Amino acid sequence: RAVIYKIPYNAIASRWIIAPKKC
Repeated sequence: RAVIYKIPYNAIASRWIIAPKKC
């Protein structure tokens, strides 16, 4: 879990970009 910095960044990247997961 994460109390701090719990912002849905992936939610924006999902629509903003259409590519497979990467690390």
